[PDB]
Amino acid sequence: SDKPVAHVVANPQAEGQLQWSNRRANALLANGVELRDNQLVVPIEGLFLIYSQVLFKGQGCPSTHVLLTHTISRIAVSYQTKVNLLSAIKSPCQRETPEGAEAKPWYEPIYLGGVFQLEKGDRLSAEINRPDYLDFAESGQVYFGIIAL
Amino acid sequence: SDKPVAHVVANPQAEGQLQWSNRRANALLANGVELRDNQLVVPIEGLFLIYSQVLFKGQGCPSTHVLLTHTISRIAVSYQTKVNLLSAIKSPCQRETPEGAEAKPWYEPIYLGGVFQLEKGDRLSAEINRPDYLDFAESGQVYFGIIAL
Amino acid sequence: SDKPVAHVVANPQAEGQLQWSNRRANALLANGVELRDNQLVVPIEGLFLIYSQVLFKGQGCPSTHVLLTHTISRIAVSYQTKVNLLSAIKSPCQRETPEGAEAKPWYEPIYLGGVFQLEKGDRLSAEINRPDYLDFAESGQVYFGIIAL
Repeated sequence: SDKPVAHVVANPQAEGQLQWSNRRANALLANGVELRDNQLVVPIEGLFLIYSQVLFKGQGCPSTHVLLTHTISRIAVSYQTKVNLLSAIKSPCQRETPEGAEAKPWYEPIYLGGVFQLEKGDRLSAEINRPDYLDFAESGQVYFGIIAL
Repeated sequence: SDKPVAHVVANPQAEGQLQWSNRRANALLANGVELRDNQLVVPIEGLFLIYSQVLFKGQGCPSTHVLLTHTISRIAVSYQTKVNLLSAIKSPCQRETPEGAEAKPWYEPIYLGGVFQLEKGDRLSAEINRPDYLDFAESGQVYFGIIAL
Repeated sequence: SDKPVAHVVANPQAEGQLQWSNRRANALLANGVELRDNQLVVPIEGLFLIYSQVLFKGQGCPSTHVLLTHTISRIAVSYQTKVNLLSAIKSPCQRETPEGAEAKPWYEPIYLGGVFQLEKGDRLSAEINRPDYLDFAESGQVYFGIIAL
């Protein structure tokens, strides 16, 4: 069809980073949607359904409570200011307390999605503050995409 | 674009309450959808994608156990009765009773979304049970939207 | 509309099992999509927005830590290999208390969604690993749907 669409996943070969990639199974990047500088570029003006999921993994809560963030930013015009379209935070560890067991693995998914008005050339970014907790070793766990509506 | 659409956000001014607003950047309310009674009113029959996200924050868990709820209801005809379309529940504080420290800000987001057949005149509500844990201070943290498909 | 669409819900009568159903208010199974073997069957090739949400609830965790998974898989041709399109993992328990604390109940919602180019006869499955932990007590808590775009 002619509808600009994109659904990229995190390249499981990009150890320690969130590399969006469409060279994988069940991924899309068609009709003007481009992947430029790890961001998606909007080919036309209009409404788009934007979304994303990232899966976090760690184990045990080794001091320093981690705040997990996930945002889809918009950089209008042709590299203007970065503004968050969708944003969600999570804390995987509350405790960490002395004496006892340890290393109980934890998993924390985050999903963001919304309908927005985008101008030609705008750039979308799906970002995270903790690429070191990123769990992309298996499929469907981390993804980002948009569809013109 | 001729399709009934909306994407409202939590008014950051709202004195400790959740007040949907379409008067903030990257917000929508077009082609017939009206903001009426903090609810969204459908201008015509048809399929509709309705989504919503709320973020919750807090420091420490003053003993007790909080339950966080979020739910988009449907109130059809000419004022019928609320019926759950989408609903979620979360549990922030799993433990807290002995003393040996304090402070540890937690974050809990909840996302709801689905495709629904509605009639002209139906209104949609997205309510939480605890506006006192609501984190509508910045970004695209709290939003309610819909779109004709 | 004339767009293939479905939005099925967890049948409350199927206690302790995940049985999808369009046999309830605000559910949909129209324009070619079908419920076969508890799976939604794709009636035509196209870009589909796929989503699903499950709510897990449990009474404490007397020892051992549970893992909660929720995936949407695609089976092409007709009973061909399985590939996860959407997948999220979660762990409702990180502790375990030998006396003192008493089996506090937990809630864990998981939402999954994306757009995929599917083909006619393709079957999609929305799975979970712990049906004994599924919460379809109230409406809107467990659903599965698709829509052609």
